[PDB]
Amino acid sequence: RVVIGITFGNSNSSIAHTVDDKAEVIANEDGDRQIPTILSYVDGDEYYGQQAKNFLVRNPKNTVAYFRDILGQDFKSVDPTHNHASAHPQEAGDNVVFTIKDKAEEDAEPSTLTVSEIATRYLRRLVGAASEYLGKKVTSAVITIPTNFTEKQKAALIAAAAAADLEVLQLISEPAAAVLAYDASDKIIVVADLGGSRSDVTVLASRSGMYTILATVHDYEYHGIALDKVLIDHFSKEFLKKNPGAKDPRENPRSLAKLRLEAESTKRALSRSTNASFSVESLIDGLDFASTINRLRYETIARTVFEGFNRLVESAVKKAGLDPLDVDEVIMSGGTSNTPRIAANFRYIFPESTRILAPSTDPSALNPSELQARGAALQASLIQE
Ligand SMILES: Nc1ncnc2c1ncn2[C@@H]1O[C@H](COP(=O)(O)OP(=O)(O)OP(=O)(O)O)[C@@H](O)[C@H]1O
Ligand SMILES: [Mg+2]
Repeated sequence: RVVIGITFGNSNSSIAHTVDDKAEVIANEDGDRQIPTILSYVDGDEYYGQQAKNFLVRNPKNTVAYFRDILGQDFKSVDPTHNHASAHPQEAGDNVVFTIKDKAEEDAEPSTLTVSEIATRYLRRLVGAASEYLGKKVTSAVITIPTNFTEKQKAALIAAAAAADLEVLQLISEPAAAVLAYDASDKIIVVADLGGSRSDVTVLASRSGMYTILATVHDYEYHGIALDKVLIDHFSKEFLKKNPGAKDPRENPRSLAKLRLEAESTKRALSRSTNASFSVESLIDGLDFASTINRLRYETIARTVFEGFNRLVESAVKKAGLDPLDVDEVIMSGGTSNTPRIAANFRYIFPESTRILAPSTDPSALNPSELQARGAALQASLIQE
């Protein structure tokens, strides 16, 4: 057996392994450690990750994205909101499917593929990137999953992995994996996992080395995509003000795809510095756009989303029958937990006895985006030994 840990999310995925008792996240051949969970086909060639993400603009119909949560779902339960700008999920008997041109033709018929096949194809590429870094064929993984994954979805993921010739050793929860990454002593823990298409808040008790979940809140409205949108509307209004009579770039799918990508970029820049640029060439009707926004201004226009996150955490603690005083640690997980302001907002909500594990409010904090993959990798090694 050659084992790795895998986090497999609606927006990004990550791979990790353990060296000398320590987990390290593996960069793929694009140099990414946060690998977009997207598949795309151009001229019969298969792309995944960032190259696939980039094809959202010019090749949306043959790009499958935001499919993690669709795996194992009954078709009636599928919300295709986030697939609107890419391949649309379809009902085909008992399965949910995507119809995409994955053949070289040029007049070849489009393939109708199940989400399960999409996941298999993606996992193959994801594990392939692990194998290439290691020089050995990866055989087995621990994979992280949401706490609301149904039995059908758990089974579907296991089967999709098998079809990718990957042995699943264990499925552990996304929040559990984040706790593990921190090295894990009795305490009450809140994992605030703020992601792209979703946020999940989990309250866990640590009891004699064992974790039990006391309560969870799942939210599909307050997340990084909502933040992206704040920036998109902010700059679209600037563009329109600066270009009287020009068409609204949000109402043109191509212009909107370009705005999504740049806004995300700008957002992430503002997590590491206090000023950031936003620019798109040929945004719409041949017009270029360039502007800037500082962290203070961003936090102002994003405040309503930021307060959504507060109430999710508050809902969760109360759901567990607890009070903020009862919490010993808040672990900030997920890509959106990289946002400096959010750390500050939580540090305000919890008493000084509560600890806030985020890069800016704790000396021992880890990178929020690596927590899950690291935890998976650590669990895979514990199993191997
Ligand atoms: N440095 C950063 N600052 C702010 N946001 C970031 C940063 N890095 C990543 N993000 C955001 O995190 C979100 C995705 O989080 P994560 O990588 O945990 O995704 P995921 O768990 O695969 O997503 P999903 O919630 O769709 O399952 C995106 O909206 C992305 O723009
Ligand atoms: Mg996630």
